Amino acid sequence: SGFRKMAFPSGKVEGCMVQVTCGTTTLNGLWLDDVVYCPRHVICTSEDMLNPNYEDLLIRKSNHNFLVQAGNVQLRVIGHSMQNCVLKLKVDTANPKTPKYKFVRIQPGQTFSVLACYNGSPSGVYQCAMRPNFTIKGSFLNGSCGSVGFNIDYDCVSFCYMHHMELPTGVHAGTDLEGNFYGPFVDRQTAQAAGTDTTITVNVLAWLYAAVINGDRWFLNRFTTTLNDFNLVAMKYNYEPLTQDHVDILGPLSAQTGIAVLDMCASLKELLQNGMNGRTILGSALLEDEFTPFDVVRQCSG
Amino acid sequence: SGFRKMAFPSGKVEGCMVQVTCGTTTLNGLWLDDVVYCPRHVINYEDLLIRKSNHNFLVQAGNVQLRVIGHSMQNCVLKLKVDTANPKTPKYKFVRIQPGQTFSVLACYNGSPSGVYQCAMRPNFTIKGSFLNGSCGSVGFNIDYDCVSFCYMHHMELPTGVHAGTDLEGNFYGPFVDRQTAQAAGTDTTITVNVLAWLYAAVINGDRWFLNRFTTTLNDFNLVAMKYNYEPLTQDHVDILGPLSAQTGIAVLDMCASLKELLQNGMNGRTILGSALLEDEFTPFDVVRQCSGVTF
Ligand SMILES: O=C(Nc1cncc2cnccc12)[C@@H]1CCNc2cc(Cl)c(Cl)cc21
Ligand SMILES: [Cl-]
Repeated sequence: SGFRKMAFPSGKVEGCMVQVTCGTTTLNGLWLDDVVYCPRHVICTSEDMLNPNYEDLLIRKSNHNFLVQAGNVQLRVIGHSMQNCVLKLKVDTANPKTPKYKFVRIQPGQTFSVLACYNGSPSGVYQCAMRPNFTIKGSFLNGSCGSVGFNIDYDCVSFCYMHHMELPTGVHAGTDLEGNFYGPFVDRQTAQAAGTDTTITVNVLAWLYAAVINGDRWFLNRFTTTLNDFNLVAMKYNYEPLTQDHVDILGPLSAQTGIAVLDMCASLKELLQNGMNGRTILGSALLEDEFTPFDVVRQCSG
Repeated sequence: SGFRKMAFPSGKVEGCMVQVTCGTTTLNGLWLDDVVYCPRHVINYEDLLIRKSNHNFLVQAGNVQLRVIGHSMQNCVLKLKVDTANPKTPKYKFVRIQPGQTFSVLACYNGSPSGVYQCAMRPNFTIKGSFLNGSCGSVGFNIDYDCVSFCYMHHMELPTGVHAGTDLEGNFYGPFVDRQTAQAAGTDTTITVNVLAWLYAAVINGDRWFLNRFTTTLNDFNLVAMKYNYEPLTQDHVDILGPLSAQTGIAVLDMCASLKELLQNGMNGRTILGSALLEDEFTPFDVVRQCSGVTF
């Protein structure tokens, strides 16, 4: 019993954190085998930030310009290439602590752990979700660039995010490990604003199922709804449209608890209309949306 | 910017998780040097342990089987002496924490770490954890510079879903015993110092709606706090909140008056750090370490 926002054990990722320095800029890198991955904006200066030509800036760099630091040991850069918004620094030493890994691009609503780093040194780990607006509500300070997002399913580390920047609203933008940004964001100082955020409906429904598994049934009701009537109500509360795909994903939880997906939808509709009324669901006074249907099954069953 | 429930990097502790099996029971152990620590319920514990031999305990570190060469019991923890010293043993200490103090929990099933979360020792000596069968032996810890401070070992779940465990010396937290009997967690209280610390972290992140021009006496605040089932705020707590009071420019008894109003009046459809409730599982140190970027 119990429900907590849980992150994956960060051990496998800690062994990959290195410090990457170029000129005045110092950020983190992900050392996997003989390649160190880091945001391409490490090559950037003060004036080469609003409109940087990264191809032109990287052509002026040599391998000895990049000081890569793994613990106390200084790694020697032997090559450098750029893939979209990440810099791939080829090094002369392969990381012995390299785990089994994959580079995966996640979709909005997906959750992942974040190992926050400062100067190639891990300071904390937290669980967070890719928001529907493609930003992450992280906890980052200056120097956190190159911190990574991951899911350690079974024994493989699935890298899904590298932190690149903070938007003016305190939310964060970053890329998959191939340098492709999540959202309409670019690595330029230009005015960029996060789109209007929405609540991840499928995750809220999964979290209601985890509450039912933990014996919290106060919010359940005798009503059901059509998928279209639910979405017409959900859109008014700034909730993500629940697709038929989401309904199918919630299938196992619906079977385990004995409450149909559309029945749990009507429960949510009533929760949106009435609120909590001094009550909590899983110790929370708000409808939590950073637990996917897969997270709920993992933490409640195995 | 941003505030999250953050746990310490679990890497140093992951290297210490082993699977301990004895008869039908299978749980986790903490392998530090040549000793594996695990709950004694894996086996009248003095009488039950005298009937055991070293080969009864199957200790498993990854795929490698460790051979037990001795066994002793220290309070509610079994100390299984093994032939091999853990090469992944970090610099560590066994520390007993006080209620209100927070720590990370590396949840494990069959000596295999599955998740890490941050939680606090409740004033009632229970932890609101996330545990299933097989996690007995999962440890609680804090990182101090490069040293792992082990402060908890999970033993059981109470009928309310809350957990009961011991320090790494086998001394239970709270009035709990490791036996099949009626045990209930005491009435819980909110950790006042941690709520105040969390209000300071909200101020650091630009959330100031709850602030007011008012201050209070420590005696008047504690009168109100006692009425709302909050832990008494000592002068020690006021001193601990000192750096945050200086950083934000809001006196500790000024922030107390904001909490006083938030308790009698509520939030009124508003949130503080994305939360509609007053969060109490961030200590004043956690707020400082997170809002200052301390690394390990
Ligand atoms: O955002 C950035 N860094 C940070 C990361 N995460 C959180 C923070 C919090 N407060 C300060 C800084 C932070 C950096 C530097 C500042 N400006 C900037 C601009 C661009 Cl176009 C890009 Cl790609 C990166 C940055
Ligand atoms: Cl995904």
